[PDB]
Amino acid sequence: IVGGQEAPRSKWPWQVSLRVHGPYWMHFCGGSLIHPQWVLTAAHCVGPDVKDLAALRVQLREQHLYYQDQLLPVSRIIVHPQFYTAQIGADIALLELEEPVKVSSHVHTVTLPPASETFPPGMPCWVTGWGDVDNDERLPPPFPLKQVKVPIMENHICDAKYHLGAYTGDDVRIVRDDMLCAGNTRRDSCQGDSGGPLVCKVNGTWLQAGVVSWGEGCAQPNRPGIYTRVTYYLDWIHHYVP
Amino acid sequence: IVGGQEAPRSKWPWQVSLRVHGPYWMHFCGGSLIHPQWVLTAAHCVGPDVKDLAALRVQLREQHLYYQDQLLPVSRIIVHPQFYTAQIGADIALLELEEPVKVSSHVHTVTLPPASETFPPGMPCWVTGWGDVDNDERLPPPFPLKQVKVPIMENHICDAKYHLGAYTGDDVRIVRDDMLCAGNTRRDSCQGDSGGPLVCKVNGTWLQAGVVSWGEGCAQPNRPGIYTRVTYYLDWIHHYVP
Amino acid sequence: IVGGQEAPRSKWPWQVSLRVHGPYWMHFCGGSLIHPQWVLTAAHCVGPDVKDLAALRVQLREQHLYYQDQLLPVSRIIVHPQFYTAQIGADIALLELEEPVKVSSHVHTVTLPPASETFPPGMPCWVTGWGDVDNDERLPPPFPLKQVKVPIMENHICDAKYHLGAYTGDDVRIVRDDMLCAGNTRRDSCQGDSGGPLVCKVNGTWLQAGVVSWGEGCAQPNRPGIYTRVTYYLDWIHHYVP
Amino acid sequence: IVGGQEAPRSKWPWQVSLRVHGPYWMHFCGGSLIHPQWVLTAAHCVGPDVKDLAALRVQLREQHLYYQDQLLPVSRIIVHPQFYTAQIGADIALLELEEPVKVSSHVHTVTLPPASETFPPGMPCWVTGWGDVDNDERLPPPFPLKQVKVPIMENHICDAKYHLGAYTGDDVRIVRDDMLCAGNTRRDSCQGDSGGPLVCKVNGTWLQAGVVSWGEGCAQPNRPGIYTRVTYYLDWIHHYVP
Ligand SMILES: NCc1ccc2c(c1)C1(CCN(C(=O)/C=C/c3ccccc3)CC1)CO2
Ligand SMILES: NCc1ccc2c(c1)C1(CCN(C(=O)/C=C/c3ccccc3)CC1)CO2
Ligand SMILES: NCc1ccc2c(c1)C1(CCN(C(=O)/C=C/c3ccccc3)CC1)CO2
Ligand SMILES: NCc1ccc2c(c1)C1(CCN(C(=O)/C=C/c3ccccc3)CC1)CO2
Repeated sequence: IVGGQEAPRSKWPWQVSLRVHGPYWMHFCGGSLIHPQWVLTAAHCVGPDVKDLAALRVQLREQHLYYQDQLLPVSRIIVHPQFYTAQIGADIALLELEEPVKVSSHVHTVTLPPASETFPPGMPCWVTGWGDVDNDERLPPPFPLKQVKVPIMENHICDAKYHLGAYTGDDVRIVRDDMLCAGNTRRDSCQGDSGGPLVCKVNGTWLQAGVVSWGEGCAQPNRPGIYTRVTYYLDWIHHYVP
Repeated sequence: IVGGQEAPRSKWPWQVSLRVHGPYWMHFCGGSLIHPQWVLTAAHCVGPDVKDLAALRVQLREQHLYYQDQLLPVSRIIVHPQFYTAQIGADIALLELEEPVKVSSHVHTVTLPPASETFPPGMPCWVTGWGDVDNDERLPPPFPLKQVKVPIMENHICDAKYHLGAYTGDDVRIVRDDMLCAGNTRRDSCQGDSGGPLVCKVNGTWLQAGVVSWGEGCAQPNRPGIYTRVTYYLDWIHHYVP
Repeated sequence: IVGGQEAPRSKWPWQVSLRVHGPYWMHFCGGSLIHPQWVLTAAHCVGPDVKDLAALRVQLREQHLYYQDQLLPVSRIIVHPQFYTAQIGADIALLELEEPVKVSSHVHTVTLPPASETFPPGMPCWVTGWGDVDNDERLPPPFPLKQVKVPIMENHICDAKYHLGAYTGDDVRIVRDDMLCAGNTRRDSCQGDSGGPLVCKVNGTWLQAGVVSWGEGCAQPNRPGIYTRVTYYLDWIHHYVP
Repeated sequence: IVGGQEAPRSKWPWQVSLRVHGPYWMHFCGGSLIHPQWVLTAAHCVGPDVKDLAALRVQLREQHLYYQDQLLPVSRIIVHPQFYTAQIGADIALLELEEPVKVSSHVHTVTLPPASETFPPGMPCWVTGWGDVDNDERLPPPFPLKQVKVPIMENHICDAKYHLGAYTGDDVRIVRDDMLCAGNTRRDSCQGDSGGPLVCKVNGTWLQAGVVSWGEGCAQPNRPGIYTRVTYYLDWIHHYVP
């Protein structure tokens, strides 16, 4: 997370960390609990290449990475069949936990938005995660969960911004309709935040508008952060999550 | 270049080296001389972000990189407007030399293929370059130009192979019509070969079938090297090159 | 620490962590509390180049590095004036805390040996710290404090060990009089443990026999770890420490 | 070499490059031909750990490393028995080539100094090699041999410099009598130059005053380069070299 601050311990009860087996169970991507037995994340964290379930674990909401891990096994990984790269799109995936979660006050699911919610500029949104605090700059121990308020922008503007300082024809789409843009040169998501959630407080309810996906660097001019647009994939999510 | 051997001094008089300004004029990509004043390379080598012509130079065929540099300024960098990533396609670009080359003894142009050439499996094809000799293994000094003979694989077969061991739907095209596949687990191009030529001897003449574009690693099982198919962009090339 | 295991919470109340300013107050060396206002460490941790005191902090015993830091400022650095390198000798230094420490129960001082003490061969002593777990292998987060039991090796025997497979003349002393050997190919201190204590239980009491100083690698054949011999420097220590 | 320039092709005919077996025969240290069959280098290049002769080769003067290699096998490695670290001293060694050289015009031994030659300040002196061009900044391809004129500094004056900004006692000698100092913040040797020749022109003749040994960084304030003083080791050299 670029800019922003360490999260209070009562906020973002839906945030998860994905761990890969190695010299230790290392954080590699974020995710969000959207159902007591299901985690929403980005496909580029787990695909397009199929990997071994046994080597993956999920850690639930934790103020400091690694401090008091309670790692959870995954029974299923479900990656959107349309996914190949983040720029092409469909950067979304689901993890079915071996067992449902004992939902607490410290840990619970985030609400998915109605298909109608567009998240227009002006909505108050936050992105959270344990990723780099800037380009090539790791989150320092003891790895607190971070949050940053980010401005949302309409897709046509974000797409046009990406063509500034680039060879790509203005008529050639860069930011697709299944994506959503947010951030500026001081507030952004970054490497390690991938898969994590962008949430917006709508009518008193925090809704997950997006999934940290990609961008050119972090907090770079005319290169806002790009998220997978959750509303686009409600149909797909509902094939699997009750 | 993975596999193969150091090139004879007489072979591949069209191979060029692209250099970027820094501590030294460092090789970052290959290219081919297709006109005394024009160099053909890959788009991802010089984009999609717009670069300054001053930090760029071109070096014509050398047996050993850096050892007899006569660097050449470039007056125009022309990048295919459809390009954004190598997976999406249109990974091709043109460099106009500030001044025409005088066709030397070890410096000639490569012939572009007629639109009729599909380059079926079984044809004799070489890729050349000064890139990595394997995944994350640099070409050792004194940096001899390498060549390797690579088996051509039909697009549809190559596309289906890229799906092997991936989540990506059989529905979804990975290797596109503007691309071409060649290489196996012992013969391939790699990082630093990008922008370089793939050449096939057809009826007594060497034609440039492809431009080194991308792939999943180098020389990996079921992941042959991917090239920009030159016949697909003849029109665009001819729009600029006499 | 090479080999051994995580230290129980009750043990080694004198162990401290030396921190350098930067992106975060990063641990670079160990040490020991020998008095409520004084920490014993290695000269090479804080020399021979004179350091900025404002860039230094001390952290009393912690089960896990970084989680719950309570960093203490330092008012004086005192480096033995004979120190230039660890191979030459005199690898010992003192840090004066700006304020006396409130001695606790899980933070006590360690007892220094009487002027005569020898610590005979074979005798089992303990070295502790947050250092690397092997050659080029960092202690994984959450960075638990490690301990390991290491056998003392008599100096002359150790010195000969250091001559095996070396050009250095037998009559040239490599392990010196102000040094002490301990460890084997399975149990040793390592980078990051430097400045930390080697302790022995003598007649029911833990005495600090040495300070982690140096060695040829960690736990390599014929190269036990070298510690600075505390008894050699008792007089110097007592000139500053009440 | 820090500062200075590429050497003319006719100069320093005695310069040699030491190579170790790897992906390629990589340069790791310098040295000088002091006899058709003998190379003088630093001990820290080859010791104090005993090394396999079949893993080492010598390259006689080349304008550019690796470019036109003719590697020469070594029959004996002779490391001064007193060597253990460069700061301690006796950083000198001798390599016996498997066979004598065919002393041409491009290759020619350098002359050793008479015992009484002291090399006082003001004397004209150059150091040459293929080492780093600055701290942590490698010599760029195509790796030309560099040269630089270095100011000689009296041991006692040099010693004083080394005490500035250091905790080391004034009475503790850092720069020993078997060492010689030269260079400043613009001109100095550096990593990879070690073992190579420091030559001074005395009464029209070039004499090798020093062997590149060590220093605190390269070209740092108050830290001249330190060399083994050749005069000091004449007797030991002559016990082996006719
Ligand atoms: N702040 C949004 C964001 C969040 C998480 C995250 C990133 C960006 C990455 C930053 C670094 N990366 C790039 O720079 C990609 C360059 C690129 C060049 C050309 C065409 C497309 C893309 C890959 C994405 C790594 O993880
Ligand atoms: N042998 C063909 C080839 C030639 C030159 C060259 C390469 C491959 C690169 C190898 C390393 N790279 C990857 O591994 C890309 C992985 C990838 C994963 C998922 C979807 C798309 C792509 C990027 C391409 C670097 O330059
Ligand atoms: N277990 C003992 C020990 C404890 C802590 C610690 C070390 C060793 C270091 C290990 C790596 N280093 C070396 O290998 C030194 C090689 C050397 C070569 C030639 C002459 C003398 C020495 C430097 C010391 C780093 O910190
Ligand atoms: N220009 C002189 C010179 C020539 C060749 C060469 C060097 C210096 C090295 C530079 C880096 N090094 C150090 O910084 C040593 C630090 C040190 C700290 C404390 C006490 C003694 C020493 C090791 C020597 C590498 O090879």
